Amino acid sequence: MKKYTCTVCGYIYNPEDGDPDNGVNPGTDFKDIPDDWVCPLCGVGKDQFEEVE
Amino acid sequence: MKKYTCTVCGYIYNPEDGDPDNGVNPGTDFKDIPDDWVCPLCGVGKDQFEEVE
Amino acid sequence: MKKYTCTVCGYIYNPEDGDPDNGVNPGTDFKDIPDDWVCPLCGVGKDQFEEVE
Ligand SMILES: [Fe+3]
Ligand SMILES: [Fe+3]
Ligand SMILES: [Fe+3]
Repeated sequence: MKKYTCTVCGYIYNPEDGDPDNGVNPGTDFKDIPDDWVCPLCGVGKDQFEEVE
Repeated sequence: MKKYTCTVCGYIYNPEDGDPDNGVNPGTDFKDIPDDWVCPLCGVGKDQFEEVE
Repeated sequence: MKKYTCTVCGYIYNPEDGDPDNGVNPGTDFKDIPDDWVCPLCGVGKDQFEEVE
């Protein structure tokens, strides 16, 4: 599964790690993250993220 | 996947659209919506919804 | 699917029942519960739960 980066602040979503404190378990692909989740560091939505190719 | 209607207000849950602002992604069948979700328009629970046949 | 017990208070998570009022639908295995869920009775996190063998 691919990493995604927050293009506003640089946070990297790593699917192996998830974002458990916000209910995103390890192993969650970015597309499957609920669409109301926000960047943990900066608070922006998923639409400011981009895949890391 | 089937549409569901809120029998209190008439809102239609369309699985192709989801309810992303409340964390329900496009492609979520109604049964899989977390059971604490409420109608976005009127605030009632899932138990007031019915399948659109 | 296995039951899990809250080792702090004794609450039993039964996957057939879920915890619907907190968005955990019936049929959710414990591992798949979002990692920010807490014991409904006592408020502690998943890390204080143990499988019932
Ligand atoms: Fe960010
Ligand atoms: Fe409604
Ligand atoms: Fe407990």
